[PDB]
Amino acid sequence: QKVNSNGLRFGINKNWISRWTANSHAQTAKWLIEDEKIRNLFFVNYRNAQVSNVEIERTQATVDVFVYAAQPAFLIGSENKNIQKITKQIKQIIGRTTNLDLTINEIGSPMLSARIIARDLANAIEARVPLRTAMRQSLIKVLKAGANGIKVLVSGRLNGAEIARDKMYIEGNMPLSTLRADIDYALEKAQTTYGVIGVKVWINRGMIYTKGLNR
Amino acid sequence: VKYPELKIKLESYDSTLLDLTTKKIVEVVKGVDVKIKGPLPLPTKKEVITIIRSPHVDKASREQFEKNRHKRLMILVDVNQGAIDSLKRIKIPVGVTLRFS
Amino acid sequence: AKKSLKVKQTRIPKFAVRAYTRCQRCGRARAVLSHFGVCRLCFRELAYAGAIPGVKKASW
Amino acid sequence: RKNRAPKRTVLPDPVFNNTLVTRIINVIMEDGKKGLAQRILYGAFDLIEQRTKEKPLTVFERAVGNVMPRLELRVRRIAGSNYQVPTEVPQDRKIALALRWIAMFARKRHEKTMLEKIANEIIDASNNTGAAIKKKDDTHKMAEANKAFAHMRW
Amino acid sequence: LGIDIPNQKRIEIALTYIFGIGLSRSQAILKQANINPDKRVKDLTEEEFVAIRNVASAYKIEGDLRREIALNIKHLSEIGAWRGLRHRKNLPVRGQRTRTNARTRKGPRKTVANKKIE
Amino acid sequence: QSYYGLGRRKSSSAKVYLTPTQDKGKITVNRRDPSEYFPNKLVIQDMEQPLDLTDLKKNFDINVVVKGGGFTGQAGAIRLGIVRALLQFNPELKKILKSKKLTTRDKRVKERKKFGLYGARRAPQFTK
Amino acid sequence: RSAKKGAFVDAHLLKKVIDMNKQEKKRPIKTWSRRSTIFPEFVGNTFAVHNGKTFINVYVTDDMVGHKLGEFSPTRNFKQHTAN
RNA sequence: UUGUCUAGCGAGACUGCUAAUGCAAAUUGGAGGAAGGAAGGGAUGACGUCAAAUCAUCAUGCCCCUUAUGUCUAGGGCUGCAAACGUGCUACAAUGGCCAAUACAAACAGUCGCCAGCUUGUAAAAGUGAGCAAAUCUGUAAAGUUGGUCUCAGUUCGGAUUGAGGGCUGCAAUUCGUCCUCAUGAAGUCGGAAUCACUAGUAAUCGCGAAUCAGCUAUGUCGCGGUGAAUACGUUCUCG
RNA sequence: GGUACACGAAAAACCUUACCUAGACUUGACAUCCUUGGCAAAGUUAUGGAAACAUAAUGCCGAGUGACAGGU
Ligand SMILES: [Zn+2]
Repeated sequence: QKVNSNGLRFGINKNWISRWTANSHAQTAKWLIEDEKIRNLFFVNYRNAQVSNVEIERTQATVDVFVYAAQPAFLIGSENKNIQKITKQIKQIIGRTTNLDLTINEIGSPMLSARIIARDLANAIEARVPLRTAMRQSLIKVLKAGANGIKVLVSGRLNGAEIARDKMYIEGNMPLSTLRADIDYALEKAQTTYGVIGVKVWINRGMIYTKGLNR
Repeated sequence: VKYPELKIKLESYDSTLLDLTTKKIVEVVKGVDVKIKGPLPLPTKKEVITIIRSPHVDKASREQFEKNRHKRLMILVDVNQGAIDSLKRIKIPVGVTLRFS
Repeated sequence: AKKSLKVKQTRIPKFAVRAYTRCQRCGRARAVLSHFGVCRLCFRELAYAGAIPGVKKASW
Repeated sequence: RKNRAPKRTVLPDPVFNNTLVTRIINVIMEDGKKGLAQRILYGAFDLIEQRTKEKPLTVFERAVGNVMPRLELRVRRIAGSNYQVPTEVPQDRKIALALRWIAMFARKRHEKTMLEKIANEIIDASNNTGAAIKKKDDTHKMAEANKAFAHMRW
Repeated sequence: LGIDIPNQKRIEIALTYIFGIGLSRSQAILKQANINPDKRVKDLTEEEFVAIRNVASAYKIEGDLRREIALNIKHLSEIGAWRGLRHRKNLPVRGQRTRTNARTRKGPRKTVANKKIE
Repeated sequence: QSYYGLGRRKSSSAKVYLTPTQDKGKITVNRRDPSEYFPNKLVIQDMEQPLDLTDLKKNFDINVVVKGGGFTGQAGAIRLGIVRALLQFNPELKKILKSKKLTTRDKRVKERKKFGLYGARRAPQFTK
Repeated sequence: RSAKKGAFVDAHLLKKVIDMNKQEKKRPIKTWSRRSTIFPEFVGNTFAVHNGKTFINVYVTDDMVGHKLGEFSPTRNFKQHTAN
């Protein structure tokens, strides 16, 4: 019954993910539903790309979809066979009059980004791997990545009925209630053959003191 | 000249992001152009939205957001067409939108 | 009766009154906000995801 | 359970110079409207000035003094058919109860206009009639009749 | 046709008592006949009573309102009409909710024991 | 020798002025008699009740321009403006003006209507 | 009242009623429009107005005009309340 | 008869100093100050209980249907009615009703909209028509003050219900839109057992704005401002 | 029951609407894959109908095919 940690500290310590503006209540809904199709399309199509987040840059028929991933080779493909396909797919799903010129950039220390960690947990769970060993291994790798404590809790069918047997782990100072904490959050819906598995990962990346405002 | 009283008014949804842009503009125009009176704060036209939390009745526990919109105001006494030629390169970010005259 | 209702809205109605509002991401046609073309709960979860550019939390 | 709470300070009325007049003007208040209750009370004072020629302050002080109750009955139940225990009442609460009784028995009578009805109430209270002196004497009679309970009580 | 106009009150209200003349058209008659408002019914000159009666005869007869309303109801009922069917059984007509409220026409009350809850 | 002041009671800002004049003080609010501007009650004396504890209208012109508020909030705003003006007039008035607690900007302002509450403090009702 | 060209007809029943009036007035005609108002020309014939389930016959009379044609057709049956 | 004003940055408030008593946290008082001892308010809600609510926001395992439990359209219904409960509005009145004159707000919103002014209209509104992409133009504030009338009655209180005539949106107003004018004027005279909210700009009260929306007896919800109280001795009883 | 009852519903005359009656349709109003292609697709006008609709012309889109689409 607690608020999402990503939305609580949004706009006061973390910049907006889709920075743009347009005419009042006329077609901002159209852009809001169209650009989001890119955001969901990446996370659905390219599981192994390990994309962390994407930033949307729209102003008067121009779009710049910034991408952050650990393995850009899958997005690029072999001799640029996949970048043209992905950019033409984005064009077909966004329109024809807007220049796109996307970029693909590396992420520093990926193992401390909640999104890809949750994606790996979902992949491990859907791969019939026992939950405890995979979760412990991911915890160990993220802690060794050089971050603060982790809070992973997973619900769903834990290889059987009586789903209300969720498992949670905490291994360090994770002050969710502190706005000045710079806490990153993400969620993934692991889809096992028996039901739906929900994985939530909270990652602390050090305090954000003296940052003034959104970076 | 040939373009007196260039009243450029700009608004956005953030304060620091707009303050940086207006400082950059007032500094870049501070060359050949002269008599640029400082930025004029505006009431920050604001709108508040209230959304109930749960998908079910729960009507007694509702949260609410608030889409802020800041606003400043620049006015130029003389265009000094070299000044506007230099001004073509201000390259404002996406958050700040300008309404010219 | 959800996909048919979703596709019906896009189709132009034979009278202007027959047209109604509905969000683009989900087929709910109730509590939609015309200012965003999105239902109350979607808008909540999208703002939590930060998709809307102007979002904060309240102090008023 | 809680702890003791502070009490605010009332400003003197800056025409007639009396705090008890302010307590009247706040206890007769309804709808939160000073410009109406003030007219009511000052018209009543003018009526006091006109008939039975006498300074309104003297009549006010006489009526208030005659109305203040000596004892107060506070309910303390032990079993079924609860018995009462008389208790001593502070002077601030004394004037509070006196002015409450004056106002509440004023706003229930004949002589339709509020002006004349409250003026008659205060005149009768000054003259010790059965308007509010009767109720004060009745609740006083309820005291010291159960005084056996009052002596041994908490 | 002068039916019990009370005394010790103004003429403007004295004309509001006959069946069919309310506050507004009584004032219209008052301004038409040049009768002065603020005259109590007593001490009123006859000279202008005939003027009031003439201008009232120009209006609808006060006793004729009941007959006209009854005739209109009979006209609406004799033809097969849902409103006539609605109006016949003493149930509200203009569409007010009848689930729990609207008891100003249905009668004072008739209570019946509800479902025997277990 | 004009003197300034400022009061902001109940979201109503009041600009006051003082000047010694041969008259009794020439009370004036918005270029019109306060006897008609404000409702003639104790409130028109609540503005000079600071002057009660000092030289009441010895020789002090009153020129005040106000914005916002109702009428009692205006009275408090102009009262605080006047007291600020007199403490500017003589720093020795600190002792007796603060004694009555006439300055200090009582800052009692309406609350925010919380969700589920009719008037920011009251719940609709309770039933079982 | 629409207050301007208020008397309204569904514009697809006028042709039928005119044709029937000019064609010996064949007694039964089937309409499903309750929105139409009856003109002074409507008098003479009958209609099978749709109450929702069946077709109930109604005979217009110059006794009435302007009552909503559908007002002649009741839609909900009686309460006839059960005791409990 | 100008430094209010809105918005960026900063200062200020931190038991900072003093007196008392305590090892020490710390409590009380006082000086100064705008605020003094978490300065008023909000967001911020742990492990878990109620197998609490939601397959009808969405996603989803399984089961089931598929030339039908799928799809379109016309008409009806969610608005019924012998009844009961809950939440609110109106009231039961001279602390008022009606009429005239008249002064003081914040916030929010608007180029299919806000609609100024003018003409017509008993009014709802219609026609003309500038101004505004908005600190500029528009959304007459009402309670409040004064004057006149009413004189305690089922009334110049209360307006329900009902009949007629108009105006608006909409293809379309009967099922089932609301607004205005005329017509009558239900019940009610402070309400049984028993209960409800509230510790200051709060309760009460008077208006204003917004969402959804072509329009909607929303008297609802979310906000804004004006007037503006009474009390708290105390834990014996009562609830958690 | 506290934690339902001016609640989901921040707008039920048509649509909304998930129900009933009736009129109609069957790889379907909308979607992927296969083959085979490029001239249509939204709207308009009479005509029968109440309207979906079947006709006639005006002004990314077809045809066949099964897993299926679809279920408030
Ligand atoms: Zn949605």
